[PDB]
Amino acid sequence: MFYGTVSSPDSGVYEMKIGSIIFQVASGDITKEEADVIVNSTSNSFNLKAGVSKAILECAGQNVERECSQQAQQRKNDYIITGGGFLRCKNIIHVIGGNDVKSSVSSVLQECEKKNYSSICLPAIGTGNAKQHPDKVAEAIIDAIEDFVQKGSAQSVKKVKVVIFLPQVLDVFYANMKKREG
Ligand SMILES: Cc1cc(Nc2ccc(O)cc2)n2ncnc2n1
Ligand SMILES: [Cl-]
Ligand SMILES: [Cl-]
Repeated sequence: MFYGTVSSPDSGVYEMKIGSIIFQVASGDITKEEADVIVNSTSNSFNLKAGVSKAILECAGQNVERECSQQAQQRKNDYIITGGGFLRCKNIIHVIGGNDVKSSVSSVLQECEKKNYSSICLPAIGTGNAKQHPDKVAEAIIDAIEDFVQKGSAQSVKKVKVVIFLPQVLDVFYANMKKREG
């Protein structure tokens, strides 16, 4: 009803259509990517500096770190939106790695529509310090995008890319795409 065909547009990159959205996966360093939004997978205090969160906060810079701690003390947040700092993006959305991954991705998609953004890049949310299982994380990410498409909510959002630290986790995402393809 929604899924296109899995193919490889460049070496190590795999893509398929989900409704109107191009969904892509690749292994690499997320801090070198360009997108309207980059997603950080962090702790409930928004000040973790381990694994992918270390790279994102170090590259983004101290003003973004400052933004995070200030919003954390203002209220209880399920996620926080900051500037991009020295990353190549318009905003960073910082989600909690231990939270429900489908819910976190659904929130990212809705916030990107609110800003009329077209591109998103995210890590394998929850597979770092939170130690959620890669198979469940892949299923949750793709389920969130399917639901967003099914509800007719995709308007500005055109491209969602997962850039993944470990090649072994990329294999799990590829297998999930092949399970779903038309
Ligand atoms: C050991 C390790 C390293 C690393 N990131 C990285 C650092 C330096 C490079 O040159 C390449 C990748 N990450 N990210 C998440 N967990 C990690 N664990
Ligand atoms: Cl995590
Ligand atoms: Cl990752």
